[PDB]
Amino acid sequence: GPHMATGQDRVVALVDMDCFFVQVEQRQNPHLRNKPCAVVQYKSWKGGGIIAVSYEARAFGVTRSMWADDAKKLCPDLLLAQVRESRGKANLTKYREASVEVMEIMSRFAVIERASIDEAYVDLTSAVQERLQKLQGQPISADLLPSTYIEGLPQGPTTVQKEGMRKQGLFQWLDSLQIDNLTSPDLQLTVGAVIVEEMRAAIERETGFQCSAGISHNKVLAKLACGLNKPNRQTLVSHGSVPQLFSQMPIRKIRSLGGKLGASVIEILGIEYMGELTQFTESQLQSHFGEKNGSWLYAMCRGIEHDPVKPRQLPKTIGCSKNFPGKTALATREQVQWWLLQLAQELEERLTKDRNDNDRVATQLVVSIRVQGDKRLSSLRRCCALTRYDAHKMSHDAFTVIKNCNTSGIQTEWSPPLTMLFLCATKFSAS
DNA sequence: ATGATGACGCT
DNA sequence: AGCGTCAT
Ligand SMILES: Nc1ccn([C@H]2C[C@H](O)[C@@H](COP(=O)(O)NP(=O)(O)OP(=O)(O)O)O2)c(=O)n1
Ligand SMILES: [Mg+2]
Ligand SMILES: [Mg+2]
Repeated sequence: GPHMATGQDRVVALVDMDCFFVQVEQRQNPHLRNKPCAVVQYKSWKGGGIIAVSYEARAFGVTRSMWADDAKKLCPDLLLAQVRESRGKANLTKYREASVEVMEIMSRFAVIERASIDEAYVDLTSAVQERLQKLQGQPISADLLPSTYIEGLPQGPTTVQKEGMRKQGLFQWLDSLQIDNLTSPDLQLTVGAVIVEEMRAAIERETGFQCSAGISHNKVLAKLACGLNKPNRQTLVSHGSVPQLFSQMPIRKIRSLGGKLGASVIEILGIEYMGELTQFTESQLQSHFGEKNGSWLYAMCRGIEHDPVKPRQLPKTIGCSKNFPGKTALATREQVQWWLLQLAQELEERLTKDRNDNDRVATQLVVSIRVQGDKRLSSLRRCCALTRYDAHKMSHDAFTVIKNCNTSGIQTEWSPPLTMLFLCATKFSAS
């Protein structure tokens, strides 16, 4: 009772951009706005691979990883924007620059953890404390929360349209809120949501991009919350909402459980939903999934997680990769060297920009290859020192550390053919 | 023949 | 170090 911690100590948000690469392209080209639209890479293979899809196009069943030629079968009027190509490969600079626009705005409000090119976690615990004091003790108006859903509401005795349902739940929540108690976790979450409304308003005003967000007590619930009412809405998931929410929540939807661990939780325990984990002891879970995973699952199915919002706005690595599928797998030494040089040249440009922008230098170069006949992301990784931002030196060094994989007795030929090259700059130091 | 990335755990 | 998982 009095000593059972409830994981309600923090206010955490996750802000995720809506159909992000599409919005970047729609801002640039007004002809694409409010249309079924997708972003594709490499136009020559079946129209290009789709990597982002507007919500209008999603309505036709267009999805990521679809070939554009196939997407056009579902959506004849689908509009497309192509990823830039430079040095023979996709170049994602435009989307990285747009990401920086958004991350810099979020950073005005609180220290963020950059979690992907289009999302960040926010620890709003301190900002909420400050706002509660500035608030005399006055009630929180629904007008301060114009795009907020309260997960689980409305409920109970006694509209058929979306916005009507959103307001009814919000009214139930606010009507029941105690504002007298500055330490109520529900009150803290509500103030957190007010601040996220302000943050999302700033992002849209200053960039033109819309986003969604989740507000909860930890990263996993905030991430889950964010997706519940996409696009262009934010969702508050209270501690109290967790038992019903998890009662029918497939295990694979919780971050980190979407892969083999999640599958084994399902198979080994014979369950389907996150809430069903509560039936097991902490020791039982640890026996099946290990000390760390066991403890994490035991707490997480109760809505509790302690993973901190890390103070990190910048990527820890900078890398360049290219696949060479099927018949195009690299089979000559000079092929391998030309492409390593292409990669190294992009990497040099990004590293030099990074060193000017962020006062740091990378010190290790990691070279990864995939071999024809494998299936793994990487077949092989080798590292060496990164001592100069020079593409010719980097590409020469990368060849040095991988050139012995070449089983071919003939020196001009490469065997077995390479289906992927990857260069990654790592181990940054202040500069 | 998704592809281009990026974080972090394990031994 | 180098490999494996999970992720957008
Ligand atoms: N497998 C993936 C997933 C995302 N991305 C890129 C394109 C996406 O626009 C961007 C952000 O990914 P995302 O947040 O998962 N989805 P996106 O923002 O496009 O749509 P939402 O569902 O978030 O509204 O990363 C990618 O290149 N490969
Ligand atoms: Mg997104
Ligand atoms: Mg995202």
